[PDB]
Amino acid sequence: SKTIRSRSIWDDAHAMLEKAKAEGISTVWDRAAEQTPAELGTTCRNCIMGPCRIANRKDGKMRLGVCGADADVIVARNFGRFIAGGAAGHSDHGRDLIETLEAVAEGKAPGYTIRDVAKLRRIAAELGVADAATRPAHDVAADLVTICYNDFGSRRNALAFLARAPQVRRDLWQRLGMTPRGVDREIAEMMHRTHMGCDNDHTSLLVHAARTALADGWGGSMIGTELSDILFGTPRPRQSTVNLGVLRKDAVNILVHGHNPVVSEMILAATREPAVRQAAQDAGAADINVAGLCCTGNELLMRQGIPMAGNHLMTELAIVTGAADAIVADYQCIMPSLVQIAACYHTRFVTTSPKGRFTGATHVEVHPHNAQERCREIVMLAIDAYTRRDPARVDIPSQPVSIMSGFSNEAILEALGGTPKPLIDAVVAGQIRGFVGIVGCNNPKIRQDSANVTLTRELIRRDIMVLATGCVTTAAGKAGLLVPEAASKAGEGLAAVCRSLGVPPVLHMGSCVDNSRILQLCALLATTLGVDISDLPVGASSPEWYSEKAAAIAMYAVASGIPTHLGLPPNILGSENVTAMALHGLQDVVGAAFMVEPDPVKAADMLEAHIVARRARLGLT
Amino acid sequence: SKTIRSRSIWDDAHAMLEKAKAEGISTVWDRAAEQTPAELGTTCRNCIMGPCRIANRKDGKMRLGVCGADADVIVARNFGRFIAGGAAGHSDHGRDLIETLEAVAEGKAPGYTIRDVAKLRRIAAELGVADAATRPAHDVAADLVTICYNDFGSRRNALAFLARAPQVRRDLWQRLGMTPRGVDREIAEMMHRTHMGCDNDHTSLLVHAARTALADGWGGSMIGTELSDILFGTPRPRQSTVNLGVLRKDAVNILVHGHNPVVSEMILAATREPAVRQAAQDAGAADINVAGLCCTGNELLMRQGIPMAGNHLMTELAIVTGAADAIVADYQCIMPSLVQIAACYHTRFVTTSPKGRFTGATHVEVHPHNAQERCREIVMLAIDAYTRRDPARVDIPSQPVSIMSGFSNEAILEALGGTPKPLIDAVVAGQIRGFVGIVGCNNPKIRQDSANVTLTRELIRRDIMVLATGCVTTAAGKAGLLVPEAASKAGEGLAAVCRSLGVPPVLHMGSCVDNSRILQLCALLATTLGVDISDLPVGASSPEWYSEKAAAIAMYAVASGIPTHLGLPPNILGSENVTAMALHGLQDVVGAAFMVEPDPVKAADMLEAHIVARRARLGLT
Ligand code: SF4
Ligand code: SF4
Repeated sequence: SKTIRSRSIWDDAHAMLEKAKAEGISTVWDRAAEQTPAELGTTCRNCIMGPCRIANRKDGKMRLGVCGADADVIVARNFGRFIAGGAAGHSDHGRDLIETLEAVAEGKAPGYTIRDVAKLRRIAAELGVADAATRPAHDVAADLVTICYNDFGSRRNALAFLARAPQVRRDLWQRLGMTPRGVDREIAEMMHRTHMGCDNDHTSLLVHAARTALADGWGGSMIGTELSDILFGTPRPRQSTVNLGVLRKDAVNILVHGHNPVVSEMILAATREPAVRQAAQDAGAADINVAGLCCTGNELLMRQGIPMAGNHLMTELAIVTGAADAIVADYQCIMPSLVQIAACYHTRFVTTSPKGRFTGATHVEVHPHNAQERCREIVMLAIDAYTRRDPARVDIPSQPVSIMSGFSNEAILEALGGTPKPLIDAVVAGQIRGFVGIVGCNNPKIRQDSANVTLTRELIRRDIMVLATGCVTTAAGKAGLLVPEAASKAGEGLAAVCRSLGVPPVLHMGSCVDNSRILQLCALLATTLGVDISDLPVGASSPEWYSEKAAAIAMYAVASGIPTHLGLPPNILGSENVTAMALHGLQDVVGAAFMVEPDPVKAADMLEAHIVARRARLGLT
Repeated sequence: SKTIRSRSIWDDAHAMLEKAKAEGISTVWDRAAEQTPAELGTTCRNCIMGPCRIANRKDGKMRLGVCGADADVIVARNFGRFIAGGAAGHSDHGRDLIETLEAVAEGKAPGYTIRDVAKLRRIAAELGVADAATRPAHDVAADLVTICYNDFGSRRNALAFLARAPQVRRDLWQRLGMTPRGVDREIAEMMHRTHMGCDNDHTSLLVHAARTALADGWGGSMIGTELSDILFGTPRPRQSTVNLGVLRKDAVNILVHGHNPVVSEMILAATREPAVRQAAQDAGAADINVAGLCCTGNELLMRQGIPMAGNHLMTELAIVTGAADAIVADYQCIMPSLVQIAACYHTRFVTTSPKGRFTGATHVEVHPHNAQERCREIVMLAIDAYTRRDPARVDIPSQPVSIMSGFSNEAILEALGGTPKPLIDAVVAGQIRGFVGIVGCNNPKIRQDSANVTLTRELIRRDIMVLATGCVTTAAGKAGLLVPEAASKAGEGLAAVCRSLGVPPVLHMGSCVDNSRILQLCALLATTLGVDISDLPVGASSPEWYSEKAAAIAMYAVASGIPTHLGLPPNILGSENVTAMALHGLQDVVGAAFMVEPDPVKAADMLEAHIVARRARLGLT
């Protein structure tokens, strides 16, 4: 009920921003307003002959760096390191899941099992494990771990999951020098290329940026997605709820934050132990309430139906409620300001990873061999914090909103009858004109979820099915769009298909790493049709992205032949040639390009224009 | 004979800077003067919630980033990415040498052999190859390649060459979480840690920075050094010459630039073919003159006695001579301004690597399977450029200066009688008070080689033997310090030892990657003495460093227990805690620390003060 309303579209955010304003708590929006004044990407710090800056000064000076690099090279090198940082996040995510499966195969991970033995055999046989369908599971698991570790090596010509792509798409990557060879190798070669006096050509630098992101989507992310299903079960459609109202004043509230489900799944298992449940009652709690934040919340939402408290810009406001008893975090997108805001209350801020360290946090390092023991200790710290909660400062806003989740590729095919042919024929008729994966973050520079939900409504109204992943899940869920009754907000053709299957017009497909499910579905549809991915009526969008990670997702979507839209532009506008390559040049190279547009309705026209063109290229109506 | 004399201390540089000034050619010093105005390291660009800047403004604003990161985290994350970029350069260097040995073992590299079969067996047996001393060589080579590739993997607990370090040093790394596990893995985890909301603790970020650089020195660099000896021969002491006078007006001048000897060794072999030599005579050339630049020149200097034309800030002035007929470059430290300056003349600028691309250059991509064929084509392009040379613009300055090179650890031990005991007893007596490895680059912010040669004279005068690598070789060589007669410029004790062995007081130990030879020697002396590397009277210095690569070398020297001096400071002064950790905090952790001092005489006192303290700790005189 102030200028706070210009920061978010949701009521629970307005209620907590007013509560933070009264209690004198600075939020991300406050710090974003101070850092309002390097956005052109024409500043280089790669060596101490600089730092250099490229300008169009009237004197003609500062046109080149000290080494002689121009604006094209400097912008390309900064952009490549931007993509590499995003690929490195998904790289360690998949690597931690590889190490967890190996620990299960060796019997050294108490509490972890192989939840989906059927998927273990199918994935292993697909990647080349001999007799994967009939050998003992732990032996099959060990061979799959070897293949995955070799993709984090330096001897392969191409990643294992790259075989899912159509043949014409693989033959295109090979001719371009774009085929990803190793998940860690392409990250290291990107840092090598952007060193002084190495790669000084903006075209080859951008080609390697696509190759690095392809090592993310078809490598690190896809390995992380498929091993999570093997270790924790393949997600199936199920109902749950979102927004801050999922917190309970009468229960211990444990907020899991981060990305890796290896930690959050064992936290949930610890809260269900009888001795731990009894201890929560001794503290006077009716139950232990686990709620999810960001991607690790998407993980528990897809496989366990655990309610989600919020997304990126909601994590601070979740502690302002005064009901957060513990924040369990591993790594990625955990703003360090959470530690200071948790100090204002009783909230116990716990970190679990050697990579996710925070100055002033309670560190309980979790590993596969002691996860079951350490997570029990973590839940006890939450129960203890419940005893010290300040009752006069608890104000859980709003009421929870119903959602439906768990739409993996296996679940989508099961609703279709085990075959993509019903989905194809619906696209042939003209009921579903195309698919668009809406993915990405929030960003304080844009009213929270305003562009995410707007584009989602515009697309489903034009008979375009939306595949939601990442923090957009919270945006779509709180808009009432993740239920089968949301078909009334879709066009006539899409609504008829949704009511036939009992599914919503927006399918939740998981966390950010689960964007590999979209690649898997796009590769499966292009394979059955016999065409390239650049021929399918597909699209991708990140209207409110912020991280290096979303840029890497957008990059490997473009490199795979999916026209990708970005709300805010990357720090590349200081070079017209790099800008012309990203926006127009890539269209000839890989069959897709980036789209920068802050207007979500206009972006719906551009996404639909690409889709109708690809429908024409298929000779469809 | 102007203010040009304030840019370099050498006559050949003054002659070419005057020649470039007359011909209207802008040099690095010209571009350095324009970029005189991010040096504090308190600017962050890791996401598009920023870019943010940390300041001490009177209003108290801009103290944190949009995510809430303070000055400690931002400076630490920028410094970690700085170290990672340097480690990535040595990583790809070692990886290309692994791929070359594998191609030799498979018989798919025409022109390449195993030059040092004896060293192949010793290295392989050291790293764990079974029956490495008696099995066929190509089978032994294949097993060694497997071990090296696994160090570029993600399954090891520690790199293979880490066994050379003393046990107490390895046990120190393991307790600190500093043990390097994989060359590419530590680079990827550094980019993951520096993502938003991952590692937000300046201590753990710096600990991983040391671990990343240790993966360089004991991993990428050491693999690259030892495989180069296996493929091209172990260097032995030999005489050669330096400075621009090594170019011949009566011969075809081929300037090899970059780092990888896989390319420059085959260029040299092509210039010695009879049909190619005959073609140079047909063009009117008396011979084909190959000269080295930067580290690839150090490679050919150590193993072939090929004269060196110059170092970093000499590469542009080498083309101004008008006698450069071809520049053959692979990657690293090849300033893109060379392409424009070569265009001013007849010089043919050739690139050979997929990673080292330059807009406007003649690209002849070289690989092990076609190196012998492509390099012959490259030399023919140089002979052709000799026919188009402008005679009125050729002015080769100065006269060549004699040097002695090829002092590997194997050559040092051979001069000592096959045992380090003569070297130890000389340090016990007080003749050689300590060893200091002078390494690093040039930097336009400092008068060229003024601090490099000054410190070299100060150290040898105080009876401290200097081990020279990298671009400091050109500085020491042109100062007449790389000959046995230079003992007259050393103290009484050091001069007596040098005249006994017939060696100079400054030992040339190779290129930048050959800094692993210094680690190998420091580990060997600490092992025979039974103490830690932090107990040996050793030191390291980079008075005129510029690259991410020298910072990684300085970092893994500190992490190995060697007090390291830097002329210019890294971009870390915006955080006192990070500065206090690098300068003082690391002394308690790893037994050494960084030393920032622009005064070379003062740095000689600080290096000697550390050495005399370690001599006292050993109870020596
Ligand atoms: S790499 Fe070149 S442009 Fe970048 S800081 Fe160094 S000299 Fe300047
Ligand atoms: S990571 Fe934090 S400090 Fe860096 S640009 Fe993003 S919001 Fe600013």
